[PDB]
Amino acid sequence: DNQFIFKYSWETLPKKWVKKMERSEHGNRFDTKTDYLFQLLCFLKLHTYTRVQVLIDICGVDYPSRKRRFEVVYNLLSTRYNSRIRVQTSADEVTRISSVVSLFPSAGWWEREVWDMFGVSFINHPDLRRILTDYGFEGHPLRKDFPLSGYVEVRYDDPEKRVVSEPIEMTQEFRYFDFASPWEQ
Amino acid sequence: SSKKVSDRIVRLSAIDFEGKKHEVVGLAGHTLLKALINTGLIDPDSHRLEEIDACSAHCEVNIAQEWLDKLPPRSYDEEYVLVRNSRARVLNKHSRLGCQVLLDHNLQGMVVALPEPKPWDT
Amino acid sequence: KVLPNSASVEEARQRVFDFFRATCRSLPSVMEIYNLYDVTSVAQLRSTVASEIRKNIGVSDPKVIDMLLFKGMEELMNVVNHSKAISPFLKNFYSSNYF
Amino acid sequence: SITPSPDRVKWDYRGQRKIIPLGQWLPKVAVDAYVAPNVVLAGQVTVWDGASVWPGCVLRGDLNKISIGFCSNVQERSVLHAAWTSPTGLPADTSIERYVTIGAYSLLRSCTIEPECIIGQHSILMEGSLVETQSILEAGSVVPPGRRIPSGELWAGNPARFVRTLTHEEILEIPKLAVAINDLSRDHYSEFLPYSTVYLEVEKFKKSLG
Amino acid sequence: KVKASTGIVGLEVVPNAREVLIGLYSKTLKEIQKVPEDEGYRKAVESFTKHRLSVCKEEEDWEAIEKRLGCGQVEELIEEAQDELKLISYMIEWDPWGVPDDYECEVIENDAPVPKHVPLHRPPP
Amino acid sequence: RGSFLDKSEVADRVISCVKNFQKVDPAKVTPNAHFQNDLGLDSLDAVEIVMALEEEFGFEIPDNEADKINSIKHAVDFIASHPQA
Ligand SMILES: [Fe+3]
Repeated sequence: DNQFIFKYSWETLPKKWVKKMERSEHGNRFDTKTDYLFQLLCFLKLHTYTRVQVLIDICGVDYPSRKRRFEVVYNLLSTRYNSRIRVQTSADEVTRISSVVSLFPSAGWWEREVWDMFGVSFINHPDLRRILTDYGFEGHPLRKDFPLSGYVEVRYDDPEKRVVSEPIEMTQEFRYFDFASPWEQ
Repeated sequence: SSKKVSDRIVRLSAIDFEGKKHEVVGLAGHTLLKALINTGLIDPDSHRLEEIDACSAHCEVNIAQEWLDKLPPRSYDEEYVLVRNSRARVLNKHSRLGCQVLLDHNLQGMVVALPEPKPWDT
Repeated sequence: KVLPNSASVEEARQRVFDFFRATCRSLPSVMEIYNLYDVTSVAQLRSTVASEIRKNIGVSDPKVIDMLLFKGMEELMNVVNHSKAISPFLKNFYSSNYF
Repeated sequence: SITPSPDRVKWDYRGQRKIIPLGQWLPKVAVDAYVAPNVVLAGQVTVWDGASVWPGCVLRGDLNKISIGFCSNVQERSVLHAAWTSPTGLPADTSIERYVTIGAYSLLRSCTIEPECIIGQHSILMEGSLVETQSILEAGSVVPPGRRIPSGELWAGNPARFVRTLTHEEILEIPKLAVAINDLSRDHYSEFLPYSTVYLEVEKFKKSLG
Repeated sequence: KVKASTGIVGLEVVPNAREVLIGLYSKTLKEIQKVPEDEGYRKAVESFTKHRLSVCKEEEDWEAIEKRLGCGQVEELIEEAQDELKLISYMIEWDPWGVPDDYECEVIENDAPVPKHVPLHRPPP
Repeated sequence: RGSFLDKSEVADRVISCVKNFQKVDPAKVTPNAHFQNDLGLDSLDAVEIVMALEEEFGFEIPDNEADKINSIKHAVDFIASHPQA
C-alpha cells in the first residue's frame, strides 16, 4: 500500500527516463535506463515530497535468455512518507553502470557484492574489490551458468604444508530432481 | 640589434630531491642560484647574498660530468665550503655552489640536481 | 579507483599501457612475496606478461578491453596479497576415454 | 538594462584610503620612506627605506608584488602595476632596485629596474622589460614587452633605441640625483604629523547632524 | 518559547527558523523560475513552496507554523528546503526536460490481491 | 663522492639491456637508433624496454620522460642526467 509518492513521482518526475512503471501490491516498480539511474535516484533522494533518503539494498538477477542478462534492482525506502520504492535497470557483462555511492554511502558494499556475484562493474565506485568469495576467486558465483558446486575446492597438502586449491572431484554428485509438473502452466 | 631579453634567457632543467623534473629559466650573467630561487625550488630567505662568504652550501647543486666541462672549475674557497658544509666531510666531485655558476648560452640546456634541503633559520 | 568505459581504441591502449606499467613496477614486490629467485628470471616474467597481453589482441571491443584490464588489476592485487613421440592423440587414448 | 544601486556612496566623507590591503596582503611602507597622502598603494606593495613616492601616483600590486628599493624615487602621477607571468618567462613582479629615479608619468608594469637608474617622464615600461644597472632612459621613451635596456647606456624614442654610451662622470650622478630627490622628500615629510586632525572634523559633522 | 530539543540527534534547533524558511522559500521560487513552465516538477515546486511561504508568513510562532502545516519540525522543513535548492541546481546543471520524441513508456497495472497479514505500509491518517 | 653514473657505463648498461630482447638483434642496434623503426619493435616493446631500463637502474621513470625515451641516445642521456640512477 501507500502508493502516494509513487504516483506523485510519476506526476513530477521527468518522463525522459521512465522506461516503464508497474503498480503492484508486491511493490511499486520503476524500470529505467542505466544512463539516467543516478539522476533519477538523485531526484528521488533530494525532492521534498519523495524523500527516499535510505537505500534498503541493491540486488542482481540473472536472465540468460535476454540480451542484457543482468538486472540491477534498487530497493529504497521513504521513512518520512513511509513507503518503499523499486528502481531497476538492465546491464550486461561488459558495460559499466553508474554508481550511487555518492548519494547513498551504504551502496558501496552492496555494489561490491553485485560485482562479486554477477560481474556488473560500476563507474564511480571508490573501490570495487571482491567482498564475499575467496581471495583469487575466478568466476561470478550467482550467474545461472555458474555451477552450484563451483570449479575448485581446497584441501591440505602435507608436502606443501599449506592449504592448496584443486579442481573439484567431489563424491556424491548433486542429484537434481525434476519435480516440475506438465500441468502447472 | 633590438636588444631584447630572449637572447639573454638561458633555459636549463633541474631535478629536485624527490625526483620531480623542473624547468628553470635564468638570464645570462645571473647565477644558477638566482635562477633556481626565481623558479621557486630554493628558499629565497635561506640564501640572500650571492657571495662565497655568505654561502653555507645551501646553493649546492649536483651537475653531470659532461656539463662540468663547460664551466670554470671549482675554486679553493668553493671546495672548502663544500667539504665543511656536508653530511660527511668529503667532496662529491659532481657538486658545485650555485653562487659561482655563472649562467650562459654555453651552459644553456644544462641539467642539475637539487639535493635534500638543509635548515638555515638560527 | 574505477574509471568509465573507454570510448576510443587510443584510450583503451593508454589504459593497457598504464596497467602494464603497474605490473612492471609491482614485479619486484612479488619477488619477496614468493621467493623463487632460483628460476624466476624477472625478465622472463616480464616477457610472459607481455606475451599474455599480446595473446589478448584478438579482442577489439573497448568494453571487453576495460573489463580485462579490471580483472588483470584485480589479479595483480591478489598476487601482491599472496594468493596463489607417440602423438598427442595416443597419449590421451592410453590415459582415458574422455579427451 | 542597467540597475542603479540606491545605496551607492556618492560621497565617502574620506578620500581614497592610502593603503588598501587585499586579503592577507598588507602594503608595507618603511617609516623612513615618504609616501604622499594622495597615493594609493593596493595589495602587495613594499616600499623600503628612503623611498620617495610622490603625490598623485598609484601602485597596484594586487596581481603580483611591487617593490620600491632604498632611496628610490617614484614621481607624481605615475602608475605601477604587475601581472601573472611575463612574455620573457622571467618573474613578472615589478621590482625597482635602489637609487632609481622614475619620472612623473611613468607607466611601469612587470619591470625589473636594476639599481642606479634614471627614467624620464612619459616613460612606459611594459611587461618583462628590465633596465640594467647604471642606465638612463629619457622622457617619452616606451619599451616594448620583453625589451631590455643594456647597462651603461642612454636610450630614447617612442620605440626604445640606443642613443649613446654613458661616461663615468655621467654615471656617477645617478645616485646623486636619487639622494637629491630623497632630500626633497625628507623636506616634504616634515609637514605631516603622525595622526591627522580630520577626526575632529568628522566629530563636528556628527554633532551637527546629531 | 524555545525548543529544548528536536529529538533528532543530527538536527539542531535553530532560533530564526521562520526567517531561514522565508529566505529559503524565496530563493526556491527565484531558482525554479528558471525551469520550463510545461514541466510538472516546476508546477509542483511552485505549488508547495508558495503554500509553505504563505503559511510561514501568516503565522509567526514556529509552533503555530508547524501545527498549521502539519509536517512539523521546522528543522526538517529547512533541511527539505536546502535539499530542494540542491535538486533545482542539479536539474539546471543537467537538462532532463522534454520528451525525447518517438517515446514509449510501458505502464503496468496488476490487481493481484495480497493477504491482510503481509507487511504493507499503511497510509498515514 | 660521486652523484651521477658515468656516461660510458650508462651507455654500456643500456646497450646490454637492449641486447637482452628476443626480437631485437645485436647487428641493428646502435647508440642512435629509433626503437620503432631501426629496431623494428612495437609500442609494447618500447614500454617493456623502458621498464627494463628503469628496473636495471633502480629508479622510477616519470610517465612523460618515459614516453620521450624512444631512442637509445635519449635513454642514455636521461639515465646519465638523473641523480637517482
Ligand atoms: Fe651560494
